[PDB]
Amino acid sequence: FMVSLPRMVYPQPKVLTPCRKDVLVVTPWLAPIVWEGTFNIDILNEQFRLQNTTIGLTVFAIKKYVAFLKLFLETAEKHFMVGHRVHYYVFTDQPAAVPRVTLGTGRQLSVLEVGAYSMRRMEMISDFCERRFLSEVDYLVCVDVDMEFRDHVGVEILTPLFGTLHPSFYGSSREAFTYERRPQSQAYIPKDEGDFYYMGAFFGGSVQEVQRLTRACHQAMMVDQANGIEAVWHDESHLNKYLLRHKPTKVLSPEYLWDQQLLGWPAVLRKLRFTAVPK
Amino acid sequence: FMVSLPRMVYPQPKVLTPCRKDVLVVTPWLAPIVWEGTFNIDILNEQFRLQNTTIGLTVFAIKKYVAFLKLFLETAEKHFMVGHRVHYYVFTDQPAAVPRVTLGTGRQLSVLEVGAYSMRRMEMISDFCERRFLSEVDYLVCVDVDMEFRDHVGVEILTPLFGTLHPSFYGSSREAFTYERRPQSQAYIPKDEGDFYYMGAFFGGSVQEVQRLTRACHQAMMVDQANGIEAVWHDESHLNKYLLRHKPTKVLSPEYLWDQQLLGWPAVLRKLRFTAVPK
Ligand SMILES: O=c1ccn([C@@H]2O[C@H](COP(=O)(O)OP(=O)(O)O[C@H]3O[C@H](CO)[C@@H](O)[C@H](O)[C@H]3O)[C@@H](O)[C@H]2O)c(=O)[nH]1
Ligand SMILES: O=c1ccn([C@@H]2O[C@H](COP(=O)(O)OP(=O)(O)O[C@H]3O[C@H](CO)[C@@H](O)[C@H](O)[C@H]3O)[C@@H](O)[C@H]2O)c(=O)[nH]1
Ligand SMILES: [Mn+2]
Ligand SMILES: [Mn+2]
Repeated sequence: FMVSLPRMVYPQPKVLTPCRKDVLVVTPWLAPIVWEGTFNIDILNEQFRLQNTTIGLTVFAIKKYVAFLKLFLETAEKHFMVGHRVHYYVFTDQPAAVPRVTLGTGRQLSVLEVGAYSMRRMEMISDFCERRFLSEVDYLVCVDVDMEFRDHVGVEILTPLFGTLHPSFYGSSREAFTYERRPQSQAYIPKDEGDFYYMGAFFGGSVQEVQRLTRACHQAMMVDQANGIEAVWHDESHLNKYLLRHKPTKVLSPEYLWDQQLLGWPAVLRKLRFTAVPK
Repeated sequence: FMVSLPRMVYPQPKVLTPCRKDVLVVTPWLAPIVWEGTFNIDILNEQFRLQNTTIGLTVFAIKKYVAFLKLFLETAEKHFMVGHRVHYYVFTDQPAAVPRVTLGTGRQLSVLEVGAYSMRRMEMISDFCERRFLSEVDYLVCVDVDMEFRDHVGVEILTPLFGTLHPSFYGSSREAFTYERRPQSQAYIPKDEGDFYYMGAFFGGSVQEVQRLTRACHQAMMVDQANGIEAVWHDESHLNKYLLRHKPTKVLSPEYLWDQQLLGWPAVLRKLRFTAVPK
């Protein structure tokens, strides 16, 4: 049950004025594509706070990648779901190397140890952590660690299932997408199929939908392994196959996954929110 | 659980090409605004058929308005949810005056008799028919009868909660909206609030959300009656108050509720789907 919003004063949306004329802001299956200027964060914050929403964030820091945690977490504290309940789940082979990061109120961090080792992340999120997540959070956000938050990443992303447009391919035609092209792989997508090329570095949704996605990808990856084939971009290839056949209910623009060193700051990006760190 | 979509061949959505540049296609709370050119109906039909979706349509034909049923129903057969399961619920004081309309396969019609008499419709939909609808349909669409379908009205509208932009006010600023302006009414909206002016003639959603809306509006109307006040536009005033405080998850453009005699055929309308009949 959703309680009433309070009175709010904000600019009237005008039907004969688009928010953005330079970009596609809705997919052909009526999922919003999230760009700056398409959302009033005050309305969304109200909606999600009234439901006491808890967001889980998963991040893996195995071997040398523990070095990325300090900046990742400190910048998440500045920019990720501020004002909402957040539970970080840090998966690592070196619990002692997790930096002690000071958290805002209503935010917690759990260190989950994994064995020293694509397959792990999908497997961990689905198989081992299924019951944990269902009991503890409403939404799960699953990201790469070699990243930093530079600007707002908030409840505008939340939805049953989302993927993020890969920053190198948002202007590409589908035949150029680096999907798995061998019919022998479960991740196979022919050249006349595909909506978008989604990056494996940032996906999420409700706990139920994320567990469905990660279970399906893990099962498909096991089939490929049994058949002696490894998809060209590993987990990302399977994620793309899944999101082709199970359309996401929001799509995040490349504001949410950018590499400024590689790609600069094009006119179409009003904000660079979550960005690659040198590695 | 949602099964996989089959392989489909359709045009690739292009991120740097908007579907429509002349209109707002998403609200500030990230609800799609449904216009022609924003949706691929083949994808949506697949999604909804894979769930074996059943759509209920409610229509009231009391006193002289039974005359509108023949055209309403015959044109619904041509244009409304064709290929999907449909259950019409015709509420009338004259069951014998309901025309015998030939239905396509997978479509049924129930005649519900009501006593000879705003309050009735919200009351009937919520109070009397609650259990019926929950058992029989997935979505409810609630419309006026003095109307005809001229073009496709399909599963693109389906969502937990929708309203429809009133055709006379989609270009108006909020201070001009004919909301109830007396603070003594439950339907009161001050001049600095409001997103859109929604028409009472076409709303819907999941059965649960429609029952919530109609219950809330009926309760608010009873409060007003007890206080000796009748909102300026009756049920429509209350519907507007509800949708201000409970944001719809889709908004239908005025393609879905048009009066051509009054308003012609402006450039912004590529299709006139559901239109007023002279009365
Ligand atoms: O030794 C390692 C290697 C990887 N990781 C984790 O795995 C993530 C992915 O590896 P990374 O080296 O960041 O791969 P990238 O080349 O930056 O990213 C590509 O490969 C990833 C893994 O397949 C996908 O998530 C991305 O979408 C795709 O762009 C890292 O961020 C870490 O969270 C570790 O923890 N330790
Ligand atoms: O004697 C009547 C009068 C009304 N109705 C039903 O009620 C509906 C609404 O009445 P109508 O005469 O169509 O009102 P309109 O002036 O066309 O519509 C305005 O009033 C309606 C009722 O308040 C709202 O649904 C609309 O949004 C608003 O534009 C009709 O279509 C019928 O379904 C009857 O069945 N018999
Ligand atoms: Mn990375
Ligand atoms: Mn009418």
